[PDB]
Amino acid sequence: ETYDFLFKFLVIGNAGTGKSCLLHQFIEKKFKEFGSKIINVGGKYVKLQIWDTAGQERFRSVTRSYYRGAAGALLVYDITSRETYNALTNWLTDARMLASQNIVIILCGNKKDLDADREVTFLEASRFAQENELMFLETSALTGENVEEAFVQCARKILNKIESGELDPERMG
Ligand SMILES: Nc1nc2c(ncn2[C@@H]2O[C@H](COP(=O)(O)OP(=O)(O)O)[C@@H](O)[C@H]2O)c(=O)[nH]1
Repeated sequence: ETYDFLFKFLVIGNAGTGKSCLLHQFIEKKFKEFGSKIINVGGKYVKLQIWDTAGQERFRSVTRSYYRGAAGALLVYDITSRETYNALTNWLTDARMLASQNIVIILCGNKKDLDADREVTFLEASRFAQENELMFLETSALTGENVEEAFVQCARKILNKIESGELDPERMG
């Protein structure tokens, strides 16, 4: 009720990486495109308005009108598909070009439950994240692991940047 901020989030990344299932897990706490949820972050209630690009990756969603105004984005790859990890630089560039240069991004390496099929290590991706000014978590939309955490860390960093005067909360974000 007493929600104090409203942030537009994107969920972006290659087709097949689990973007739809991540949102269903976050909102409904089940495995299984728009969603909204209010979370409490350090005593502030934040409404998230989540634009999930599932099924619209090959080009429909990759536009100024869709990205515009997003304060945060979950950039999703699949730990079992190296190509989806190689595509991150493309998606990072998209997000910065089409939303803004200061969009807050969290890298999500999804399907961590598929340990036997892993093609991208945690350590390599963590190093990449550190190099590209990115938060990073591995997630499983299947089990729920780190799903809530991904949205919450993204929201917390946005609030931190509002506090630091790096982000204008009435601007894009
Ligand atoms: N085992 C496992 N499978 C997943 C996970 N997330 C998504 N999937 C599967 O990956 C495929 C694509 O997921 P989906 O959410 O439709 O991908 P999208 O195209 O990015 O929306 C489907 O077969 C899902 O069942 C996960 O965390 N673990």
